[PDB]
Amino acid sequence: QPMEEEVETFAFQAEIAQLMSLIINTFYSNKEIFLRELISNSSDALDKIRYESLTDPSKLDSGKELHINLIPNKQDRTLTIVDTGIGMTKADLINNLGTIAKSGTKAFMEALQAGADISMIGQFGVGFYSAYLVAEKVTVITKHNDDEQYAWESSAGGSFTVRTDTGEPMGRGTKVILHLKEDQTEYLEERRIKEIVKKHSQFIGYPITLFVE
Ligand SMILES: Oc1cc(O)c(-c2noc3ccc(NCCN4CCOCC4)cc23)cc1Cl
Repeated sequence: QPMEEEVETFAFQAEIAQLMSLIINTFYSNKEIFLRELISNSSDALDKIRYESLTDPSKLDSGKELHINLIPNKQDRTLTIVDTGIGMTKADLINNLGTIAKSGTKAFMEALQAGADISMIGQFGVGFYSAYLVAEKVTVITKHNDDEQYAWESSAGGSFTVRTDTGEPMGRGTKVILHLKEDQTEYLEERRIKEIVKKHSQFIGYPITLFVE
């Protein structure tokens, strides 16, 4: 006592910050697509660890099952999406969630200006930010082989934090925790989640399981 935790704060690239502002404040009526985008990202992460394991089977020693889990929680108002994909290193987190999306978010924002639909966000490689359609804050917990477990967090205030996660180890993969907006709690309902998964992610090549109490 006490334990000491160092936290690093980073600014988003200007265009990523602009897109996050647009997304978190839009009145877009087809917000359910956020789940499709996150599940698609998880599928890609699972494809990556599968690819590595083609050459080195020991890459799955940290977790043999390749799947996606959905966990709603009405008591803390969160929807969690967990995958056992490749996971991210600290640099992956800092770069892929705060800097590398600048180009894509710019191309997407120009597309929106030209009449494109928000549902096309995934084609620009920045679908992760669609989480802010329904969430006021997002927490990302990730674990990559040969690296420590990290926690990323942002409330779309122009910055994000990264720190070493002291919580329960994940083995390998990524956990996206959506802290839902007060008027978006419908996404915590078992029936609504099933409907959205069937409608937009039925053909995902990894098992998607919905955990309920
Ligand atoms: O929602 C997520 C779920 C994930 O598994 C990962 C993830 N785990 O390991 C990963 C390793 C690399 C990357 N790349 C970030 C850029 N995106 C573009 C769209 O396809 C997915 C990758 C993501 C993840 C990231 C997010 Cl944002």
